[PDB]
Formats: sequence, structure tokens, C-alpha cells
Amino acid sequence: HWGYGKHNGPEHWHKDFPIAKGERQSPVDIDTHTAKYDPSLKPLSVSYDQATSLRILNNGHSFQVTFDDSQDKAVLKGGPLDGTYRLLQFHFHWGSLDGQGSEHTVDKKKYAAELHLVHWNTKYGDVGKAVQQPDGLAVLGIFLKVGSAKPGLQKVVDVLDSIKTEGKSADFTNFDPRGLLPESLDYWTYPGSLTTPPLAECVTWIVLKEPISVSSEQVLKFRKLNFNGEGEPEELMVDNWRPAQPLKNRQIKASFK
Ligand SMILES: NS(=O)(=O)c1ccc(O)c(NC(=O)NCCCCO)c1
Ligand SMILES: [Zn+2]
Repeated sequence: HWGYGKHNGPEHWHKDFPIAKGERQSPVDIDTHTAKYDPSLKPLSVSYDQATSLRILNNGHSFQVTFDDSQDKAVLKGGPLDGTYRLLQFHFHWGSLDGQGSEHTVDKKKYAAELHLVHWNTKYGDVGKAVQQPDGLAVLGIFLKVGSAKPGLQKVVDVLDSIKTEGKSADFTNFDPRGLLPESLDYWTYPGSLTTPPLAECVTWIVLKEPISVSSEQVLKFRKLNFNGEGEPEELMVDNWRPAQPLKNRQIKASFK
């Protein structure tokens, strides 16, 4: 089964998921001087006021917080998107050291971590159908740099000791994802894929220009999670990121000059 190690990591994934060598794979390097400002791009509309978080889970490749997506409670609209996209979950990718961990890069710069807020297009009825469509998902990506603490992250950080190993989950109600957003919603956008298997080419990526700052203590708690299940030899959950993939016949657009 796939992972991030020497023998099952990103360079091997194409054997079980041949789309890994496809025409619209993610992540990519964002060359800021080559991205084109698109004045027809609308501001992002993030409506998270009624979000209902449910659970937090260690799935063996990251940890994720899941939301009730059975109604339009937390939705993303506008920007490059047509229609309404419901928030399903968020998760992170991070490194073993502060100089790596993000999936997207900016002028080849890697951030310490990357937050992905995953949304699906309500016209397709459920996320399983949406993943089969070229415009099925919208992922909002937010970079994390290490500096001052992010208060809105602390409730996540403080529960991680209860989901140390693969398969563990915990109740995680009343979490407000608005506390994870930077001040500015300026963004880059391009058509891409899931960054983990099945690597489906169904994602409109929206990557925010402004990172959030988290403290060294906060990211250190991410690095104490385990890839392995309970009772197995311990392998710290670090460096769970896919490297940048070829841009091929794609242009990255910017919402800002
Ligand atoms: N990192 S991402 O591009 O935001 C992303 C967003 C939503 C997703 O569903 C996945 N992929 C996933 O969760 N795979 C789980 C194992 C099942 C494969 O058989 C990746
Ligand atoms: Zn992700």
C-alpha cells in the first residue's frame, strides 16, 4: 500500500495509479513572475459561519477534521468557481524540518506545512460522484510558516495526543475553520488533481498568497503523530507531502497584481 517511504512513496505511486503521470497533476511550483493576473477572476466567497465539525481522525497519511456536508452549511463560492462547493474536511501536509513540508511551492520555496480545505461541487450530489468530474472539487490551500502561534489552530493541536496512531478518531465538535484563514484572500488558481492516491484529476486549486504563522510548538505536535497503527513499529508522521509535478499545458492565474 502507498505511503511516503523509500519503497512506497511518490515515485512509486504511478504503478498502482497510472494517472500519476497525467496531464493535470498536483502539486506544482507556482512561478510568481509567470502567473498571469486575470482581472475577470472574482473575489473568493468563504461562508463558514454555520460549519459543523464532527470528528478528527488519523488516517495513516495525515490527520483530518470532517464536517457535516449534508446541507449548505460551510461553502466556498466565487473566485474561479461556478456554483457552490461544500466543505467536507480539512487536513495538513508537513515536514520533518521547517524548510520543507508544503506540497505547492512558490518560486521553488517550500513552506513548513500546507493546509488543504476540501470542498465538492453540489451539482454532483456527493463527493464520490464529484471526484469523477473535472470540476468536481475545489481545494483551498494555505501555507504555514513557523513564527508566532496561530490561536485558531490550538484546539486542533491539543487533541492530537488522542489520535497518535493510524485509525484513531475523536469527537471534534464546534471547531470554527475561520480561525485558520489569513487576512487576505488573494490567490493563485489552476486545474489539477488530488495530491494523494487516487490522484484523480478533479480539482480546481485555489492557493492563497498569504501564509499563516504557527509556532514551533504547534508544528512539533504535528511531528509527534505516527504513520503506523497502535502496536506496530513507530514511524513518525513527517514529510507526508508529494513533490511538485510538471505543469505541462497549464497556466496559473493570479487574482491580484
Ligand atoms: N491532498 S488533497 O489533494 O487536498 C486531497 C483531497 C481530497 C482527497 O479525497 C484526497 N485523497 C484522499 O483522501 N485519499 C485517501 C486514500 C484513498 C485512495 O484510495 C486528497
Ligand atoms: Zn492535501
